[PDB]
Amino acid sequence: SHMPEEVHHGEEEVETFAFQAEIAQLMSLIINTFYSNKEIFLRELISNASDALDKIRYESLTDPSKLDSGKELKIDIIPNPQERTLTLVDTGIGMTKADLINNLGTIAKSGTKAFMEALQAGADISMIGQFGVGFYSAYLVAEKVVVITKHNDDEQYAWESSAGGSFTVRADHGEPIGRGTKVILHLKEDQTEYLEERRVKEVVKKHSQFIGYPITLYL
Repeated sequence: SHMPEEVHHGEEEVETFAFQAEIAQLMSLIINTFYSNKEIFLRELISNASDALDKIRYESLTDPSKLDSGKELKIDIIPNPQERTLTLVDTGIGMTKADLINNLGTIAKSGTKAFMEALQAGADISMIGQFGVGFYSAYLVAEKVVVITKHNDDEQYAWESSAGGSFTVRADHGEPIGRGTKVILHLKEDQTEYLEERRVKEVVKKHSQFIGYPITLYL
């Protein structure tokens, strides 16, 4: 029966951070190059998911309660030709909001300057994993990457960038993943090749056959 007036909204519902110099410098190169062997994105993203699973396994051996949110350690590949998106879900340790921002937005600067300098010495984009910046190879076939993430010491937040030199961080109000990292790739229009059931099967068998975690394809 009274009149409401929101004096203060609180925390910003979308925080626009800016990549480091080298990081945004590489993301543009990865988008612009005409690299044919661009299937490594699935090797690097899966490999990075395996690293998140090793972490949640490590800390669980001294604390089983860290698996109260998720018992199984899996890697899911979810194609979606409708929204032209290929989702990659791993039930790893995930990231905190502070960790999510920093990992993808700052510390990549180290191996990024090294990877580009290596490219000046005749290195291949295939060798991007050796630098730990293998995540950004996902822009070989994507024009937009969205990362959903949940941790056992924070809430669920979303990471979004189209390599404009900046990325946005917002509290993800949607499907609860429980724990881990959910990398939603918005594929380029000419890269729906990796959205076909058959195509995904070979890349997993050709590259990431060293993974010690079950790779399920929901196609």
